[PDB]
Amino acid sequence: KPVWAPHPTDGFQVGNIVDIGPDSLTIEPLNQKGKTFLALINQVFPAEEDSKKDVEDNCSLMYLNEATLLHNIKVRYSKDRIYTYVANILIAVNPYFDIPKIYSSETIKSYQGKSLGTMPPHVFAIADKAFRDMKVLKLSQSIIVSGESGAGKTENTKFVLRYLTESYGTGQDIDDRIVEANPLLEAFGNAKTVRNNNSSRFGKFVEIHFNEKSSVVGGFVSHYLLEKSRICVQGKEERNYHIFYRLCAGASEDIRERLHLSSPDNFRYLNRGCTRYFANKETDKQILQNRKSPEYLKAGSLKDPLLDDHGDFIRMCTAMKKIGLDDEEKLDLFRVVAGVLHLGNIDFEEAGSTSGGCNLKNKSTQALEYCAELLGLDQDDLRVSLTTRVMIKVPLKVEQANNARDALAKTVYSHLFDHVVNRVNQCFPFETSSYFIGVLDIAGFEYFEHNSFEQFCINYCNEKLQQFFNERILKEEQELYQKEGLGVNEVHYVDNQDCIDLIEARLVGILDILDEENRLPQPSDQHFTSAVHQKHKDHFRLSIPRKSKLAIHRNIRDDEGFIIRHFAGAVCYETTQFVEKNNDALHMSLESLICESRDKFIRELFELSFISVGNKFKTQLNLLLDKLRSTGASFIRCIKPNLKMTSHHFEGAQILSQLQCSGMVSVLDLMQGGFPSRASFHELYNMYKKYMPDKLARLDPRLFCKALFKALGLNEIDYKFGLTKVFFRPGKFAEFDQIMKSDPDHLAELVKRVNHWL
Ligand SMILES: Nc1ncnc2c1ncn2[C@@H]1O[C@H](COP(=O)(O)OP(=O)(O)O)[C@@H](O)[C@H]1O
Ligand SMILES: [Mg+2]
Repeated sequence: KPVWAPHPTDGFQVGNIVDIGPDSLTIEPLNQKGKTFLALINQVFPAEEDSKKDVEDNCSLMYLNEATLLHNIKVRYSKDRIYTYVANILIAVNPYFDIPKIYSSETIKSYQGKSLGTMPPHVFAIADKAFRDMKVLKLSQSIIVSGESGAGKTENTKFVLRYLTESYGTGQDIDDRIVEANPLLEAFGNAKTVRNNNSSRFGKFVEIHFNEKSSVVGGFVSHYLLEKSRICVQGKEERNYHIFYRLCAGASEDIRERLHLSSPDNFRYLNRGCTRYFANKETDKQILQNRKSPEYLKAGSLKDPLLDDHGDFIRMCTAMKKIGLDDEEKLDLFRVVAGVLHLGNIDFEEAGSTSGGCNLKNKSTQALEYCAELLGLDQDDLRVSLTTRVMIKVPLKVEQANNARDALAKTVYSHLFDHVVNRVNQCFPFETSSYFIGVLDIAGFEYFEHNSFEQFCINYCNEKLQQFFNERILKEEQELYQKEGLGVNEVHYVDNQDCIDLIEARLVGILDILDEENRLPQPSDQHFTSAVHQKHKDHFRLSIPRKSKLAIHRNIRDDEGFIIRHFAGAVCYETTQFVEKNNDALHMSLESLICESRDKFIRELFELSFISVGNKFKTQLNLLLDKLRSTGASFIRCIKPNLKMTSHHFEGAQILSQLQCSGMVSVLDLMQGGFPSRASFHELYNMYKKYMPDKLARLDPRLFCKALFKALGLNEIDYKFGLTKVFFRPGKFAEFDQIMKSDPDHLAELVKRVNHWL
């Protein structure tokens, strides 16, 4: 018989055991005879007999192991079937292309009210089960989309939101408003990175709120830590926020004239990264030459199946129009973006023998004049504010004034993003709700050749939502089966709590130590990294940069960084700028300048000075987890198929790692013997009690239940009685749902089914 043995690029490979050794097992690869390779007994797994067949729920496999899970997903993906279940947990593999019809209004309809497994695996099925559960259990529900940057969490978040609003959303205006919020938030909070062209530089929790009649009454979006660094500088293969690029590419000649824009290369805050636009043959025609940078003219447009800076400019303006933003609201946003750009251009030169600190360069006068009109400020008030920091006024050197000009741009932009999120929430408000369905789209786990505070926070976040997973799915589920007395085989796992204890320990964790450094008279990123390593050498999720597998990082000094061996893989961090990046506060000179601005819109944005970024984020996430622990949790596991952003290119070994890190290999072991559907046999009996005859009344609840299942052709293997509740095996969700249907015409109809059974 043929088995699954390891392969370096495919993850696994087919062949049969030809010989047994003390340490290992000699395997001969299938297709070609004679040639052999050796693999360990533990590294060898049984395969399915039918290699061509695919299953919708991995729990239906003959052999439930990491090699059979990978193969099922692989086959499904080749046939363009990106969704697969592991009981009620959905695995989504990024197609990197538009699969026709699978997100159509026809498909949306086909999924409505259908039980899990009575339709193919789909995000819609996860969204509908979460709606059924809300309506039935009278308990608010949470949808958690996980995966690394490029996995497909943002697209899947959007798919679910489109399903819910189209399905259970009135038919009125509010329904589409929740949908048109994402392209607006993506304009300001999404940017081209190397892992993803449409990367989410912020985390979000979108709640769809319902009344007791289970009809949408509005929504609420929560946002988490928009990347401030990206506003000023980027790397040649990455860009600033999409808004800058859509505006430069698609603005009417009047807007270009009014905002004083030109090709991205003229702007400091853009020209360090990519100055190329997302376009095709058609759209590249629609962008005027006075917007095209030399890089664009020499190398061409950036290619993307979904992104298009021109087509997305009109599409965002149309989203603003559909959510109630008038032409004034629109321009005010544009003036701030433009103001931020011109602000960036402002350059300084050493004064020495005049003021002491520095002045503004002679060719920075245009930038200053333009920046002032857009931000409703006096040019000199601005000129003073950037060159002299009062602390009794004090002058600033060239480097210090550069830091000042960037700090103000960052705050101004962030405040515009907080305004957009707010204005978005204002387009779908409500006085009160009963239950909600919230979708969690964090910023996915990322790492590059150079990793600072940004990555440390994004990954600390990814750590937290993975801790919620271990809790809900493995710790609590096994605890239930145990408390009820089912004797399901215990599954031990690689817990990610130690990593979190390392970061957020009150007074002695990385975050509270970093805070202490900011609070010192002369802070240091070197002194910071020292105290981190000195408290107290030992910890499994921490190592000095020279201990990295990648050559690149082995040149980093002990005090210059640290590696964090995360759940999703190890990431070496360069601790430079950590202290600075941990200060959310803005000097009061710049704070007062922008607050006392002759422009209402700018004033309205703004409603030792130190504010911890890290601990503000700890607080933010801890509120979210409380919100999350109160709801019923549903999980979507997005998988990135390759690192080349291509379709029909399944990297086996790469996906296998993702299946292992997400703990889906662990879940698969527990679902092999777990019962995902369950109900109290007394509450179930009491629900039917009003319509059952004396004969059925005299019987103990367990016996009526046993008879009702034995009427709906269930099997002794399918269900199992606990101490208080009845439990149901995977692939029996359809059955479980009808058994649980609280509708009196169904309940009484089922008593008749039972009566004839005897
Ligand atoms: N289900 C999908 N269907 C089509 N394209 C997808 C899908 N999921 C992801 N993509 C592609 O991958 C890109 C990035 O996916 P995204 O949703 O932004 O992932 P994440 O937020 O997890 O990094 C999208 O712009 C799109 O081109
Ligand atoms: Mg995203």
